[PDB]
Amino acid sequence: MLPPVGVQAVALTHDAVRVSWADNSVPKNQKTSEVRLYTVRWRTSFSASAKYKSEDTTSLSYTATGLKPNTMYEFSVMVTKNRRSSTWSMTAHATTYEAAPTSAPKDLTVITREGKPRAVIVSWQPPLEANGKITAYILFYTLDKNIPIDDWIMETISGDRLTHQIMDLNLDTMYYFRIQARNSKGVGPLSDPILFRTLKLEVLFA
Amino acid sequence: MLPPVGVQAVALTHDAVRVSWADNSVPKNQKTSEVRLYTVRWRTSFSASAKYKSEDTTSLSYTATGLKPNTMYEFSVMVTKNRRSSTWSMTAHATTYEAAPTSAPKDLTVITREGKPRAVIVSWQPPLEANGKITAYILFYTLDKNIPIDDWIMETISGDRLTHQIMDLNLDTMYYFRIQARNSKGVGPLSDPILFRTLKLEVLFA
Amino acid sequence: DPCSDENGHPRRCIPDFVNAAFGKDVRVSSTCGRPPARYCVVSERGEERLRSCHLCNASDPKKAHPPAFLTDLNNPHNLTCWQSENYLQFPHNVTLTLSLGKKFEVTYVSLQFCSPRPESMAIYKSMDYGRTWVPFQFYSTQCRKMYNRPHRAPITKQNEQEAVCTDSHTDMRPLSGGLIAFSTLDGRPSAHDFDNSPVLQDWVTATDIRVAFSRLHTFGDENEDDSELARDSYFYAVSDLQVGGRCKCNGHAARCVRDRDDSLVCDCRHNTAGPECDRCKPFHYDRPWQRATAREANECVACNCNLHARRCRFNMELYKLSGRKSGGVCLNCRHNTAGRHCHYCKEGYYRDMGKPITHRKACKACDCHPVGAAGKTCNQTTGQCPCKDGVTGITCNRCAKGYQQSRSPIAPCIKELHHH
Ligand SMILES: *[C@@H]1O[C@H](CO)[C@@H](O[C@@H]2O[C@H](CO)[C@@H](O)[C@H](O)[C@H]2NC(C)=O)[C@H](O)[C@H]1NC(C)=O
Ligand SMILES: *[C@@H]1O[C@H](CO)[C@@H](O[C@@H]2O[C@H](CO)[C@@H](O)[C@H](O)[C@H]2NC(C)=O)[C@H](O)[C@H]1NC(C)=O
Ligand SMILES: [Ca+2]
Ligand SMILES: [Cl-]
Repeated sequence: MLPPVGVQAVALTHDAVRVSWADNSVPKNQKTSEVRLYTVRWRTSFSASAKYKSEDTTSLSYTATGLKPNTMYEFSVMVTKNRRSSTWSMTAHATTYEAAPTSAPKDLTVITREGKPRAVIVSWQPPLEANGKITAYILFYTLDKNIPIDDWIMETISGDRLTHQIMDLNLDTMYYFRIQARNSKGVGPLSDPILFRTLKLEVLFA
Repeated sequence: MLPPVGVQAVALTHDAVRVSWADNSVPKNQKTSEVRLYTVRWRTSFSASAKYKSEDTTSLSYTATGLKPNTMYEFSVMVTKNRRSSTWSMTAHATTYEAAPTSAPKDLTVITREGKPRAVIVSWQPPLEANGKITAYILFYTLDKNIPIDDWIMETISGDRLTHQIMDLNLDTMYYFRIQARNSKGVGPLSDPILFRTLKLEVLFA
Repeated sequence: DPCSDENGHPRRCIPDFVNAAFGKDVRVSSTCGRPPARYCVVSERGEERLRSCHLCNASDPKKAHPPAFLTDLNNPHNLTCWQSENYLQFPHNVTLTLSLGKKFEVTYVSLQFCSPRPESMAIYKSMDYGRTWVPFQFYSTQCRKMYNRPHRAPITKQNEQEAVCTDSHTDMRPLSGGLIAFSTLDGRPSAHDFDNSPVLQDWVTATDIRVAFSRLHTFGDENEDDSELARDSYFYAVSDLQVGGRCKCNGHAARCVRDRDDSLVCDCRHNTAGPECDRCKPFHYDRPWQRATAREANECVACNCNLHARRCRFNMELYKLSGRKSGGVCLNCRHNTAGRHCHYCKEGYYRDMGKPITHRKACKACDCHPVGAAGKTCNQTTGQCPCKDGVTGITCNRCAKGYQQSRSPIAPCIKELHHH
């Protein structure tokens, strides 16, 4: 039995994909206990595991839902005219739309500049749940945690960079550090504060 | 990885406990950068704080030292074959041997008998550093501090009692009082003298 | 916003009624100007017939009639009119086509004429942006012969979605200012129940509209004389073309605007998604999407995952089992929970009753001892792991009174404390 052909895969939302096909096996219809029932298979495109996730439908289009944002997926289709099935169709591919991140960057470290005081080299790692291409890294730092979250010192890092230099930091002073990730579809949540205390003047010698 | 099993805990001295275990994970040995290294954890058994106190060893037995006399301790063990550790073993328990007390009873009070003169009711509280089960309370009293420490009036209190009646004490007379605690492994130090002066005859009326 | 009242619970909301044709470019197949030809204007102020001709070039602004004159500001005092050239009779047809860009719910579509109305015209709609075309309305004195459609056939429940042909509005008696009005719901059984009629909701839906002018009119067989004065009087001409309707949004959007791709799309509300609000926006798959009626707003409701899932998908079985209330299954339940709504802790985890179920650490690990406990799953209230014989403790990590752990992993503690 000829498997369905003309399989399309259209990204709808950051979780939904519309697959559509056509069946050239069209007889004198419509009857009755042998209605052509299609099955839509799908999994993560080109991956390590991916045990598929099928679903039945009698129409010529199914919409996969609950997919992961910013993810390519494999889509194949079969047809079953009881009691005679077909092989799987040619796989179509689609990548779900992006979405605002749902996590904060990890490995947020603050290293003192060498051998310049007053300056540090912040480093970090992109968030696991980016849900898109990171376009900017908004960084915050201040010398008092009692003040609101917004009125710190906001600095916008390039987004393709994981290291930023902050300068003119008072000596013998405790600083706080928070960082969030940003993409095309919005900005993620801030990380948990990470305290760093600058050195004293009489400690730089020597 | 299977944690070590057959953990024993043997009290040795009033400060030392021998823990011993067995490891059924025995391969073709002995080599080389992956020698099975055990870690012996211990803390005060069933307590309020107890941040543990581990120590490494490659043998199948460790001896905890410097423990507190007359004290139950929790003992667990883990095994590390780099770079793969195991969970902690089942905890074994042991109580260190007792030792002679290293402090004197506190709250040593002398109250006059009511309404009988010549008699008092000494009361006190067990010493903090008992280091064992108090078996006797040796009490001393006299009417002159110039005489040696031993030749007072020595009376042996039951040990499970914290109150003792002393009788036939001369009126209008200053008496001294000292008390030490005793256990299975010896006797502790005496307390600091506590002066008590009996009433005059013409004061009992009325 | 009209998509919710003052409380404000969601309420059905539709965009404004508009002239979808107005201001838009209309592709044609015939226009006077290239090359400049003569057109005659037949009238009769008194009796019999008159004739007044003029020239029509396209290079001159005054005597030109471009396709822009169909959909421009039409003041009745000065009719900005369009016309064709010239004697496109039969089977030569001249067509008018416009692309709306999005699915509209077409109420009417009207054409006022400068020249006498044609003997036969056809109105075609599309529901797939032009790739296919279906008949909307036919006008002809002879419907059976022209369009193979029964003359003014009845409309019942079955043929309700089928275009009809009428002979009305066809006569040329109003040679000027003729009107061709097509009502899409005119005389259709389910019209009074439109909010509950998918067949009519589909019927009024159109992406593109094509007007096909077929046969022309003549004055009692006085045109077969191919004169350079006679045939230059017979032509098609419309002063204004309108298409009444509104953006199709299934009552889930109060307005439609153009996004980043410059494509007109409904500003969807009620947690809906897609070009015509035909879907449920992500994580709102609890109950099936459906069009909003005047009675119920039918807003998509968010999946209940107790803050332990970002993705979900609808399940019809679970929905029916829940008595049609919640059929949204949560996917990849994080925070060490289990269930179709992430409402309890998975195997090997017990619920910390100090925190609500929505809390991040609402579930705590059993940590049942590998050798002490008999299994991973512990009590959900207390947390006491299944302890083997001779084993005690919350996590089964110590021996009971009078026991002592052995060198056997499947027989721990069982060694009874013997008297030396
Ligand atoms: C169509 O084109 C123009 C209409 O403006 C006519 O010729 C132009 O105007 C005068 C004649 O009135 C000429 O001298 C110019 O050279 C033309 N200018 C341009 C820009 O075309 C022309 O004759 C018209 N065609 C016919 C057949 O009448
Ligand atoms: C009106 O006439 C036009 C002009 O010929 C028709 O357009 C043709 O349609 C047929 C139908 O398949 C095609 O094969 C031709 O190629 C078309 N012509 C051109 C030039 O492309 C049109 O279909 C007619 N309208 C009707 C019949 O409703
Ligand atoms: Ca006009
Ligand atoms: Cl969605």
